[PDB]
Amino acid sequence: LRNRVTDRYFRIQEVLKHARHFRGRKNRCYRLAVRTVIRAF
Amino acid sequence: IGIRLTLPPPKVVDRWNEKRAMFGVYDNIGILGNFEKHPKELIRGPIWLRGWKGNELQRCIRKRKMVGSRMFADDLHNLNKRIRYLYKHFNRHGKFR
Amino acid sequence: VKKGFRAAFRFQKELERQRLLRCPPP
Amino acid sequence: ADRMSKWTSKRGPRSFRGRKGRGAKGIGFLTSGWRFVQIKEMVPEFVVPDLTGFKLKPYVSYLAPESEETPLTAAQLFSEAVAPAIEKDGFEPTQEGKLFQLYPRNFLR
Amino acid sequence: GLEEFFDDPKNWGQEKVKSGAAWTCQQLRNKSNEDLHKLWYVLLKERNMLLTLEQEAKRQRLPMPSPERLDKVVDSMDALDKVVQEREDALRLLQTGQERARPGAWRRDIFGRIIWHKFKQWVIPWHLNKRYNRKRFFALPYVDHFLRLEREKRARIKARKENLERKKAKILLKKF
Amino acid sequence: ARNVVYPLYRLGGPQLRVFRTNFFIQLVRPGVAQPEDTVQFRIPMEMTRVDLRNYLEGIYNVPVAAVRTRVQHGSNKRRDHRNVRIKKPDYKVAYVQLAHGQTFTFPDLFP
Amino acid sequence: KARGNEYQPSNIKRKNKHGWVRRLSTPAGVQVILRRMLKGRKSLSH
Amino acid sequence: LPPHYRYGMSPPGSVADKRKNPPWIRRRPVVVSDEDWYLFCGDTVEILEGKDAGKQGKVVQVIRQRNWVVVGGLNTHYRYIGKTMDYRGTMIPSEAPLLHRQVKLVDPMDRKPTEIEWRFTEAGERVRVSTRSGRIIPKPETWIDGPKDTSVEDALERTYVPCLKTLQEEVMEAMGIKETRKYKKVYWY
RNA sequence: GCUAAACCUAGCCCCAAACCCACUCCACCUUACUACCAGCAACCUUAGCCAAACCAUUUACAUAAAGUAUAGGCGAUA
RNA sequence: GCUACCUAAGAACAGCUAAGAGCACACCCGUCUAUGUAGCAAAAUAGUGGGAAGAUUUAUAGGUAGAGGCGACAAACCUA
RNA sequence: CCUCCGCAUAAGCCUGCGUCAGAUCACACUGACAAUUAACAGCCCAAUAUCUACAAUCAACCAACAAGUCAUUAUUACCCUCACUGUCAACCCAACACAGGCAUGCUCAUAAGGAAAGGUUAAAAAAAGUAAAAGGAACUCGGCAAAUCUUACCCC
Ligand SMILES: [Mg+2]
Ligand SMILES: [Mg+2]
Ligand SMILES: [Mg+2]
Ligand SMILES: [Mg+2]
Ligand SMILES: [Mg+2]
Ligand SMILES: [Mg+2]
Ligand SMILES: [Mg+2]
Ligand SMILES: [Mg+2]
Ligand SMILES: [Mg+2]
Ligand SMILES: [Mg+2]
Ligand SMILES: [Mg+2]
Ligand SMILES: [Mg+2]
Ligand SMILES: [Mg+2]
Ligand SMILES: [Mg+2]
Ligand SMILES: [Mg+2]
Repeated sequence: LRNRVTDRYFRIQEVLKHARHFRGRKNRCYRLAVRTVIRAF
Repeated sequence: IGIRLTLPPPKVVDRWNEKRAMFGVYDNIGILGNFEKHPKELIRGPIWLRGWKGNELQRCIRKRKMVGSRMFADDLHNLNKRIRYLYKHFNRHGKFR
Repeated sequence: VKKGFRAAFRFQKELERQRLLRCPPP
Repeated sequence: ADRMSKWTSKRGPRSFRGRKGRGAKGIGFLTSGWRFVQIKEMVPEFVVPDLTGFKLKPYVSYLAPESEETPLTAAQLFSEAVAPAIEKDGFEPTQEGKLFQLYPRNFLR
Repeated sequence: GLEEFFDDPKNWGQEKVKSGAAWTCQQLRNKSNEDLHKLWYVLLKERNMLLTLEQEAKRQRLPMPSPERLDKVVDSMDALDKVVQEREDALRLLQTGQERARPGAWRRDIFGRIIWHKFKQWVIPWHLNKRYNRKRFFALPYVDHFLRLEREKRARIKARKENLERKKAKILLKKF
Repeated sequence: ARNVVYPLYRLGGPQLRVFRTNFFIQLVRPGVAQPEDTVQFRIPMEMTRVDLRNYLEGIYNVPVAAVRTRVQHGSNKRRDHRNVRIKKPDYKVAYVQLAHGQTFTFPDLFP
Repeated sequence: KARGNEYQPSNIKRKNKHGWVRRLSTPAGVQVILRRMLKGRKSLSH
Repeated sequence: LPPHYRYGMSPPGSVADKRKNPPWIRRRPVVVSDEDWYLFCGDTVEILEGKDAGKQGKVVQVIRQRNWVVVGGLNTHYRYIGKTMDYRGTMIPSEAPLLHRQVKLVDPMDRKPTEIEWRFTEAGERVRVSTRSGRIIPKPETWIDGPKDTSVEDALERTYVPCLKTLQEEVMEAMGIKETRKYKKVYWY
């Protein structure tokens, strides 16, 4: 793959660090973490 | 986890190569070699796009008439199929008509 | 392997940050 | 339904198993009652010599010297078909009347 | 008797038998066709001695007593079967002038390729044969496309192989 | 001999005579408590029953009387890391019966 | 009835249908072998 | 051996090789050339760089496939052999291999590490000679027969009188074998 | 802290240049991989999806002149 | 190689009663039921039943092929 | 205690519970070693002529129609002898160690071959049975199923 994204880790962790105090799978799974941290903001 | 643990070996690059330092030499051979040659007559590449920019469909048509007499058998067949596909795409699909 | 260098480097300044919050220096 | 297996004699039905056989180089023929006729002339008899009083053994000794090869070309062996061919100043025209013919190779090994 | 399938019983289970210096093909050239014929039947008597032993080494789960002399003898016969084959192929050129002791001819098969079709020694002429006239040695020009496609498949593999080594030589010159 | 071509004999040609025999045999221990007088070899695959009878009496001077042959299929179900089969080579087995009550039994190699 | 056992094997009928003599018999069948040596199959026939 | 095999210190057919190299490993290969190679087996050399530098030693095993020398008992490390049970086993200082051009061949009289060129002397022909001096460096380094050995006196008997008469026929002319019947001809196609 | 994670290098693509390839031995058109016995023989316009908003004629398979002259349910387009 | 039909040369059909007859096994089919429904099974099991000396069943090799084969038409069957 | 199987052959598969060792519902998997021997069965025939109206059925009476499964002679040619191949198994076709499919010969209850229950408790529901007072189709679309055996008539 020419031009495949290398820093995907730091786009996940800027979302996940606002979701660590949550419950369920929302504190880990990125699909579920975004839909709650958007509603958290 | 897509991120790697060890950072890669350092790419040592010699910016003063024989190729890097004398890149672009004998360009402007036309305007100040009193026009004996053209700068398009020094591009070393394939024989069909040697100083000709074109398109994708224009590249496949030009490849097919200049080289297609001496192409491999399936590579010609994947070239006829691609002109037939790009003809149906550029002329019949898209926005802006 | 992905082609980068900067993404791997910032992960090095993130792992060594975690070391000094997991086993802090005296 | 097995393709990559070798087709040996052990595989087909009764008519198939009896026909093929292994690399036998068979001897005779079959006559009228499934009666086999072994030809004595087509059986390979061995030409074995006698070995008593014979000086050579399967190995040589290491004290024998090292020597360089000489692939015996047809040119080299003509130079020992010269011992009557210098006095004139050995060949066979055909092999039809020979019993060990060279080019239509009559013999074995 | 059967005892010459076996070595001397003072060597049974000795795990080392001192037998070396295989027959190098130069030393067999000096001997006559009489003595090379008698030498063949001595290596036969001793190769058959060794093949019993290694089949009995495998049966009783033991290593061979001395495996290093089995390959001494098999290449000695191969040198012997090389030197004798030189002398026939020497004087088949003198008496006939023509190589390939088996006659053959370059015949194009069905699939358009040419092979060396060796000959098969029959009792009737080739125009009366039931089976040989059922065999077909010619082109039938639908093949001519599949000849070209394999001609490019051979050329492409060859083009790949030539281009690795130039990439491999460059990474060697990028290091030394 | 093997891996060679045989001369074809019509009706009144010469005897087919073999110099420098190509095929090599090996003598084995029987595995199933064979009779006395019966001695078991391993014929290579291209060799006839009478081609073994004349081979022992010719070279080894053994007065052989009855010969039986059978072909042993080598097992093919030996798989790799490539999951492709490996065939152990199938072979031919002699059962030579000696004349005159010569009474041979297989000796103990490796004492 | 039950419907899986549709290969009642035999070796006469296999080699008369998909044998090497049957493939080389018809000029259409010769192209089958050529498409298999081109791909590089291990078994070009039965 | 597999293609792209990795040439270890253990010999390529040992059990201790196949413990390390089963026929399915495809580890990445090593980089290495020029058969005119001055480091032969048994030469006395010295060790330029790394640990145990400057010392002299004989080479025991040379491996051309990875440009290696294994000098005698030197540049070693210590390993356990046997061990067989819950106890130690004894120790060996086991030599690590030494890559070529880290090792220079030493002078025979002057005892200094010198580069070597293969000059062709007239005396015959291609022998290793030093750089700083002359002094050609040589190549460093009872059987009594059993029953199945021939001799030296018989292996060069030169029995061959080279006649034109086809071994299968000369055996037949010399063993008293008579053949009335002639060979009827055959259509070879 | 288990599961696991990471790794460079196999190889490959694209061009240039240069026209490619066939007998160690034996075996292979019969049921190919089979040592061995008395009849036939190759050459025949691609079609169709598709585009025409259906479809029925029709619908592409060095540069420059030139998308010009022409062709076309004079239309899609060629 | 399943199945539809055909060809060649084969095979099978107890017992009892008196002939595309009757009862009835082997064998063939699959009426109605209950189980099964990612099952034992990509159509089976248990009973119950129809036929069972013939327009019967069946092993073997061959033949017909998709613009077609074949068919006691169900638009059936032609490797789920 | 079951035997609805079994033993051969044919077809098929091709070493797939033999020995030794080993890793690792329960100890046919892996490595090495071993075997299946021809006489039964395959693998057949020197030409060119020339012959073959009368079934089989216990083949006799009898009785058929659908008309039937088996034969040489003449002359010429001929005296080499017993090679090759199949032979194992718990097995094949169904993706499986699948209640299925699978030709024939003997055995027709077995001299072969096998094991319905991992252990317990003894709830419901469900299934496969067995027994039932009194009544006997009142059930239900219908006597379906079960149990007993039988009567008459329509439609096609
Ligand atoms: Mg349209
Ligand atoms: Mg429409
Ligand atoms: Mg009836
Ligand atoms: Mg009835
Ligand atoms: Mg019907
Ligand atoms: Mg209808
Ligand atoms: Mg209808
Ligand atoms: Mg058996
Ligand atoms: Mg199934
Ligand atoms: Mg029993
Ligand atoms: Mg229980
Ligand atoms: Mg009641
Ligand atoms: Mg009611
Ligand atoms: Mg009611
Ligand atoms: Mg009922």
